[PDB]
Order: sequence, then structure tokens, then C-alpha cells
Amino acid sequence: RGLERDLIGEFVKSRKTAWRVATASGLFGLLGMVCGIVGFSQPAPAPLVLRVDNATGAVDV
Amino acid sequence: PVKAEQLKSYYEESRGLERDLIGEFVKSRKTAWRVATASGLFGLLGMVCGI
Amino acid sequence: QPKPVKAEQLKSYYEESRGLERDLIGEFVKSRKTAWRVATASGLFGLLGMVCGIVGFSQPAPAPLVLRVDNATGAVDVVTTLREHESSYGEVVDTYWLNQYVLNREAYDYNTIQMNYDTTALLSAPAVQQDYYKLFDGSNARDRVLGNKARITVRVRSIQPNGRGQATVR
Amino acid sequence: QLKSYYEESRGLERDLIGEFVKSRKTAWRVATASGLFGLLGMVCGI
Amino acid sequence: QERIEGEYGASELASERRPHTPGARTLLMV
Amino acid sequence: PVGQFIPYSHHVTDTIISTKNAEYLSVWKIDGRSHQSASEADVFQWIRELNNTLRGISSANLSLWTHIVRRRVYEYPDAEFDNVFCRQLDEKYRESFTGYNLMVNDLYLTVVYRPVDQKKHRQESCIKALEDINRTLGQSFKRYGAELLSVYEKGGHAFSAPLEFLARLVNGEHIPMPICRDRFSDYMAVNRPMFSKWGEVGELRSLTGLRRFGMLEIREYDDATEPGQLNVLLESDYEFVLTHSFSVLSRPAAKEYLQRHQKNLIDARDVATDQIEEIDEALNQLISGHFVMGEHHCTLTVYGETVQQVRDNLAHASAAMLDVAVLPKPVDLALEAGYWAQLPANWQWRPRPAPITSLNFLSFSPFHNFMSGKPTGNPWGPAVTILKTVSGTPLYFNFHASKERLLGNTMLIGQSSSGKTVLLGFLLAQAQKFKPTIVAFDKDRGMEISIRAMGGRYLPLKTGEPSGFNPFQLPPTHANLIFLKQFVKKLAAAGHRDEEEIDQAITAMKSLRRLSLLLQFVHARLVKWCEGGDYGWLFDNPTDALDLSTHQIYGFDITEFLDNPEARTPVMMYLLYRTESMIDGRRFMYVFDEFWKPLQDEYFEDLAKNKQKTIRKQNGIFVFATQEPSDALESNIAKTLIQQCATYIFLANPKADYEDYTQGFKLTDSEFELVRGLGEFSRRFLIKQGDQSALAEMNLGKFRTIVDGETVERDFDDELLVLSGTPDNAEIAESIIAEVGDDPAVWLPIFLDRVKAERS
Amino acid sequence: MGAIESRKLLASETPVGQFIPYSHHVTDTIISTKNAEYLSVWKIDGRSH
Repeated sequence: RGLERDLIGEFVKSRKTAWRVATASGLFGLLGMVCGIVGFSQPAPAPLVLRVDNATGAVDV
Repeated sequence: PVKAEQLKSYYEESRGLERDLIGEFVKSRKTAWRVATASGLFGLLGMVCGI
Repeated sequence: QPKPVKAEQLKSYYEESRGLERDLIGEFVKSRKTAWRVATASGLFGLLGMVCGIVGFSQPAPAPLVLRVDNATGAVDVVTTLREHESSYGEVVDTYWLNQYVLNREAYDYNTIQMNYDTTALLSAPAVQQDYYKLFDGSNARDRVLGNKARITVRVRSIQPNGRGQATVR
Repeated sequence: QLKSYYEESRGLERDLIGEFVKSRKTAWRVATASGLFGLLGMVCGI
Repeated sequence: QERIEGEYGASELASERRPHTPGARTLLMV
Repeated sequence: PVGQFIPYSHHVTDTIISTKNAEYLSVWKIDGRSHQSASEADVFQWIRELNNTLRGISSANLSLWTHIVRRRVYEYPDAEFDNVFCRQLDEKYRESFTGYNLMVNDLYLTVVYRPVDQKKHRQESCIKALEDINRTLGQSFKRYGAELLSVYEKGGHAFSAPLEFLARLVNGEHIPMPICRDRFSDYMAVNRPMFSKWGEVGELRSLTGLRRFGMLEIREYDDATEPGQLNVLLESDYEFVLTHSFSVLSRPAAKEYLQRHQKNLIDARDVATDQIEEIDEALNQLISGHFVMGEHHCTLTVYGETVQQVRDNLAHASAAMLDVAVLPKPVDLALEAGYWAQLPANWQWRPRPAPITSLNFLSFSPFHNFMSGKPTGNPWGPAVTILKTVSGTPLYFNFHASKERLLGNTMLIGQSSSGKTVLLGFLLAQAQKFKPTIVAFDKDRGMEISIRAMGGRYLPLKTGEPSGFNPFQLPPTHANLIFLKQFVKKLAAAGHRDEEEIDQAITAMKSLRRLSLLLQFVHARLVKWCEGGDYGWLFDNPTDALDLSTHQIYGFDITEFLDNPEARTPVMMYLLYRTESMIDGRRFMYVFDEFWKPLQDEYFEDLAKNKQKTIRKQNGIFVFATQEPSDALESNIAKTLIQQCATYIFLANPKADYEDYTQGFKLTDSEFELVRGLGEFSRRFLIKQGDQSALAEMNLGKFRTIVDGETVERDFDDELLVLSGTPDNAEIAESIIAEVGDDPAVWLPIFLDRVKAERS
Repeated sequence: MGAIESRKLLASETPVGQFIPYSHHVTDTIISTKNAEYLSVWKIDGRSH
């Protein structure tokens, strides 16, 4: 009756929305996950050296 | 009669084959909420370490 | 543990009871299905995280870069495609390496050979390293023939490059 | 048919409720193992 | 919740003990 | 807590309890057929028909538990009369029982059908399959008399009969339970057992008391010798619940098991050609012999009070079963598993089942029990009395029976000298607890003293003495007028226009109303029934103060008017009509000592049959009797009335015609042998109650009882001396009653003194 | 725990059959054995001494 119908309504609404949010948030997590965690998986590079002749003060790049 | 739904839930909670069913799907629902929360937080973590 | 059921509706009671039993069984099998589905998804993110974690490890650092410095001008060079080419450059530089290679390879002293041995290997392609290692093997091994009874002294008189990765050492 | 006396005896000796409880418990255990493995990998990367 | 009255419980044989010859301990120690 | 072992959940239809794991169930209450009434010839046929009907519905889904629960019955209550004589009879007859068995057997068969918009249609398919299985089993068990346990509303609180048996399995005491919205596993247990952790014995925990129980596991493989082998347990001084399960195996599974067993017996270091060939014979006996195998564990759970007493019970049971070639193996650590395996649908907790042929399951539990009747729950309160039986089992006699509303008509065929009258007097005296009206009819003053002791107004008759009857003083109701018209016609017939004259005369015709007055209004023929005529003493009396309101019991003696074909039909119409006018609401009864003379009445028989059809739902209990059956079966209508009878009691009549008992009364040939086996004055009698029977040996001789710690000797010799009726007894009783007065118990000591003087 | 331990302790026992070397009667006076060692028993009314 009323109580069982209310419990079934909570079933449908809340549980279906919980798994729908699970699916959508999981998909968004997958998109960002692949993206960034592949990004920094490639190592990044620093500067190499700058020339400054001690005798001439000449700068070579 | 605010949250008349909570009064309806109490009748389902009363021990019975129906109480077991209701408790079962709400346990499943909070497992879904837990896994969705963990995945959302861990995906946002992956994105933040990447960026 | 409540009082008896409402007798006015026998049919309703066990009608809803069979309905509840079927719905419970269906929901429990569906929950099992979602359980393995979540297990698969967790495995997939677990291995994505592991693969990226390993690939981003500190293994293979920036390749060593030689800023070649000209002794006459003080000009500073940088890393180059010389790694995928002849990295040693300049007669002066090549003759040094050729000298040190021959001297250490051909020479022998029980007391210093471990360094000359490892150095020779360090300055040799695996094919060459093996040829060298073999000179210390078997009953006729340099380690047994010379051992700590005799020693070999080597000196280079002259080195002249003749082409594209090739030189003559006298 | 089943055609295995062991199969029929063990079918009688088995209950659905306990089997499915065990199944979902093992599924969650494996999911937790995979999640912890992922955390281990992310720690390794950082 | 207690052992059920007037039944056969554990054995009465576990009460057995190995007797010691009453000189072994002292002279062994010395 | 305890629900971890009980599988029961809720109902699915009125007669099918469900299970937690969706294993629908049903419970049947099997009375069982008596294994003493029929010789060894028909027992095999019983087993074969049960095998046929089992393999008919054989499937891998099915299963069967079987329980023989023995009780020390307490639900049979003592009753207080309102007369001192009946109280005396009851008290001595109850004291005749100190030290007897007082145990009843109940046999329960449960069928569980576990399957191995589709879902709803499969639910419907499961329940329909189980109900069809129930229909087939019911067709099968017609002779055994089983009833399908189903819900029964009690004043707005719906209940459920099947829960009661499953409760008694675990609770150990019949605790009624309601059907409610929980799963029954939570509260079906009330008194939870407490097994000792070592497991030799157990405990029970009741509001009113407690008990101890140890078990035995009866693991037998050899084909049984008797079709009922271990039926020696049906008679023992200890309670138990003997359990068998038959979890069927699908036919390929049975074939595979037999093949593996033969292989593992072959591949051994010793050759035994007494085994291999037998098993190989059985393997293709299975295909062609058409019996389906299955799992089977047997466990006996004897109850007791002291733990040493339980061990003595176990030793006695072990001896009494080694006497029947089966070796009981005591249970030491498996007791918890064994006990929790008693519940139907607890396949998991069986200790060590091993496959058994279907013939051997139906021959280990063939549903044999000594017939014992219903201790209580009858439509008329408890059972009237508790007859003894050969082999020591208490028959709880009652006229209720079951489906020959509730049929109650009873017949007592046997010689009057050989304890017929004593039996009738005893039954009526001890059934006085119901306070029903008894309308006694007698032959040769059989029951005069008994009725007058029971506070009736038995009216002795006599030829030539004013009867006191005057039918014309009845109130002029439409029914009475019709009767009087018919009545006067019948009188006139002793000697259309006559009818018209009689009608007008009766209509025209309170203190002045008499047959003689009627003449003033056929005349010549009725003169003989008037004052001064041959029969003027019968119906032409000045007054007729004779209505049934004053007393409860009445008895009319027509032994004077028995074989005189002039007016038996009139006098019987009058008595029956006046008594029938009294038949409303009151719990009611007739007694006919001999009925075949009134039976050949043309007019009265149709009225009797129609009134029977009307009364069957109105608490009507005829109690017919006959001195010798050949007297009854001489009349054709007597067969028609005999077909409508509930319980037959058979006295000892050596001079019994073969045809009469054999096909006239639907008796068996073996029962006909048992009737002749009784001596001339054996004082036993075979009670065919429904479709089962036993020798209810009643003996009202000397008995020993303990009064204040001393063994005293007593008897019912005195009671049967006052119970039976003889003409000298009748004249002494009449003289006393005439001089002393009316009250029942004032004269009885005087009667005792006078009869003692006569006996000297 | 307190429910299942009965079967757990049950199945983990060495039955006495491991120690009793007998099997089917092969002849009405001779008993077999798992190692196929046939024997017969001789009840004797020992003579007086």
C-alpha cells in the first residue's frame, strides 16, 4: 500500500540516481584520469646550460 | 507532515521478508554512493596531479 | 514478533509474499551483477594507475649531456645527435681514446688489471667485450699465464685516424 | 543431464542465499584489492 | 550454557601425571 | 541466534509453506493403516502401491521426510458429570490405568519441491507443480486416511496448521503459532535446545519444565526382511521422533553412483563374489524394476528426564533393534547436526546419507501404527473413553470417525449375552460427560437399571397395562394434525372415503380429547383401540403428561411390543415424531438396541432416511445395535442404512455367516478371522474405525491401585452387576423405586443391599 | 563458531576402520581382509590341567 509504494519510490529515485551518478561521475573520472595521468607520465625537461666566457664576458646560448 | 516518507520507511523497517528486501536495496544504494564518491574523488585527484 | 496477520485478506498476504520473494531474488542477482561490474571497473582503473605510475618512475634520467669546451676559445658546446653517431670527435680526442684503449687492453699487471679490464669493457661494444673477456678464460688465460709471475708493459708510439670511425695505432 | 552423483549431492548440500553472500563478498574483496593496488601505483608515480 | 549434567565429558585420563623419582631433581641440579 | 538452521519463511498458498532459499513445502498428517488387522499378504501390496504412486511422480526436484512422533498425551481432559453413579464409574475406570503406557503415535509426511514476465510465470509453475503433486499423493493415500494441513482462521487471527508440526520437531511440545509478517524462522522456535558441546545428549528449555534426549543413527543398506522392519519401536516405554529422508536422485545420477560403487568394490585386493554380482544385478534392476533411488539418513531421538534414563532408553532401543537385524550406531559428536537435520528442507545438516532403493525407504517407513483414534479435538469435546488394546496401546474411542457434517452413526453387532448391553451401558455412562439427550430403546429390559441410575425416566411397558399414551392431547399444530391423521389411518388399517372421514373427524375434535371421543365424530374398526377393546390400554388414556422438557434422558421399552406386526409402525412413528419435535440445538442422540424390526416398516423407513439427511449436520448420533447380523441383512433396506455408518464395533460371535461380514459390512477376510479368533466370552472386540481397526480389549475385573503408598485391590464387578439388567433385577428396581421415591442416588445403596442379599 | 564447529570437528577424525583389518565373509568360516589375508576362528574348550 502506501508504505510499500513509498519504499519503491525511494528505491527507484534514490538508487537509480545513485548508480546514474556513479556512471556519469565514473565516466568523467575516466576522462580526466586518462588525460592528466597520461600527461605527467611523460617526464618533463629542465634548462641545459648557458655559456659566460670568464675572460671575455661573452654570452653564448 | 514533513518527511511523511520517513514514517513510510519505518513500516518497511519492521522485521519481515519485506524489511530484508528494503534494507538490502538501501545497503546497495549506499554502496553505490560510496563507490561513486571514491571514483569521483580519485578521478579529480588524477586530474589534479596531471594538471 | 507481532500478533497474527489480518485474516480478512488471506490472498493479499501470500500474494504480496510471492511478489516480494521474486523481487528479492531478482534484486539480489542484479546486485551480484553490479558487484562484478564494479570489480572490473576497479581493476581497470587500478591497472591504469599502475601503468602510469611505473612509466612515470625516475628510471632513465636525462641522458648525460657533455658541454664540450674548446681549450683555445672557451666556446661551450651542448648535447647533440653525436650519441646516435660517433660521439668522440676531433683527431686529438680520438687518438687519446684509441691510445688508452690499446694500452689498457694489451697491458697486464695482476695489481691494476681489474681497472684496465673494466675500462676496456667500458670502451668496447659487447662483441668486442666478449673477445676481450675470453683472453682471461681457460688454461691459457692471461690470469694463469702471467698471473702474478709476469707482467706486460704497453706504450703507444703513434696514432693516425684514417676515415669514418677507423684509426691505426702503432 | 547433470549425470554426476557428486554433482547432485553437492547441489542438495548447497543453499542459494549463502552462495550469493559469498559471491558478493568475494567481488568486493577483489574490488578493494584493485583499489589499493591503484593507490600503490599512484604513490609510486608521485 | 553450562556442561550438561550427568553426561560423559572429557576423559578422566588427563588427570594422570608422570611421577618423578624423588632424587632426580636435587642431584640433577647439583 | 537459532534461525541460522531453520529454513522456513512464509506461506505461498493455503497449503504450501515456502522456504528461505525458495524451496516450497507441504505437510500431510498421515493416520496410517493398521498392520495387525491385515495379514502379511496385504502388507506387500501396500508397499507396492506406495512405490507405484511414488515413482509416478518421481523427479529430481522432490524429497520426503517421515516422522514417527510418540507422545505422552495430556490433551485428554478429565470431565465432571452431574450424577454420582457415572462419576463412580469414571473414577474407578480411570484408576484402572495406573502403570499403563498411555502413548499415541502420530505419523507425518512432508513433501518439499525445490526447483533446480518469465519470473512470475515460473513462480506459478512451481506452485502448480507442487499442488498437482499433492493431488496425486492424496489420491494415493485414500486408504491411509491422511488430511492436508492447511490454514484455519480462529476469530480473525489467521493461523497455519503446517507450522505446528515443524514446531513440534524443534520445540518438542505442541506450541501453536500464528501466521504473521515475519519469516517464521525468527520465532518458530520458542524452547530452543541446548546441545552439550561434546554432543552425547541434549536439553530442552520450556516455561513449564525441561528434558534430555540422546540420538541413534540407523544406517542400514540390506533390503528389509519384513515390509515393516523396525516397527518394534512403535510399542515402547520411551518417546522419540524417528526420522527418515528421501532426497531423490535423478535416474542418471543413480546409474552413475551404482557404477562407481561397483568399480570401487572391484578395484580391491580381496574378491567377494557375494557382493559384486548382487550389485550388478541391481544396476539393471533399476532400469527394469522401476524404482528410483535417493539419499536417506535415519535418526532416532529418544527423550527422557534423567540422562542415565536416556542412556537406558538407548540401550533398550539398541537391543530391540538388534533383534530385527539392524545395528544402531550411537551418535557422539554429530548430535547437533542430527537434530538440526530433522527439520524438513535441512538437507545440509544430514550426518552421512547413503543412497537407498525406493522399496527400502518405503519398507523402513511404511506408515504402520496401532490404531489409536483422536484423543481430543472431536466435534463433541474429547474422546468418550480410552479403551485398552492388544499389544498395549490406548484406543481413544469416539463416534466421530472420519468420512465413511461429521458422520456419527454407530453400530454394535454382537450377541446380547456376550457383553453387548454392558458395553452400551458403559459407553453411555462415560459419555454422559457431554450432557446430551439419550433416547434409549431396549430389548428384554436390557438398560432399565442403567437408565434409572443415570437419572432418566425409562418407561417400562406392558401389554394390558395402561400405557398412558394419548396422542390426541397434542397441541393442534399443522404438523401434529398431519401426524394424527396418519396415525388414525394406520390404526384403522388394522381392520379415499375413509381418509376424508378421518380428516374431518380429527379436525373437528384438551382434557376431553381421546380416541373414544373421536368415534363420536372406520368407527367399527377403531373400537378395538378404545377403552374396553383389545388395544384400549395403549392410546385411549385419559391423560398424556409426556414431554421431553422435564428430563434429559428418556428410554422407551418396546420389548413387549416387538414382534407384533399390528402396530410397531404406529408406535414407532409416534415416538420418533415426538422426539424429533424436540430436536433443535441440543446435542442429540438415539440408541436402538434392535432396529431391523422397525426397519421393515414401509412408511417409517423413508421418513427415517429423509430425517437422517436433514440431521447429519445437526449433531445427530444414532447408535444402532443388533444381536446377530444375519437378522439385519435379512432386510434389504438394512444394507442401505448400514452403508451410512461411521464406526463399527464387532463383538465375539462365533456363529457368524461368511457372506455377511465379508461383503455385507465391507470387512476384510483377515478381520473376519480376527472376529472368530475371539472366544465365546473373550470380552474383546474388533473396532473397525474408519479404515483401520484394533482389538479394544475392555476388562472390568479386579485391578490393583496405589492409595496412600499401599497397593489396594479393587474391581468393576459391582458396576457390571448394577449395569446389566435382568427381570429379577428389574422387579427389585421397580419395587424400590415405587416405595422409596424418585431421586437417583437415594435408592442405589438400597438396591446394592438387596442385590447383595440375592447373590448371598 | 558456535554453530558450524560440529561438522568441522566431525570430518577431521581418523575412524577406527583404519585400524581394523577385516572385510566380507568369503567362506562361511573364513573372513577376508583388505590385504587379502583369510583367517578362521577356533573356539576351544581347553582340556583340564
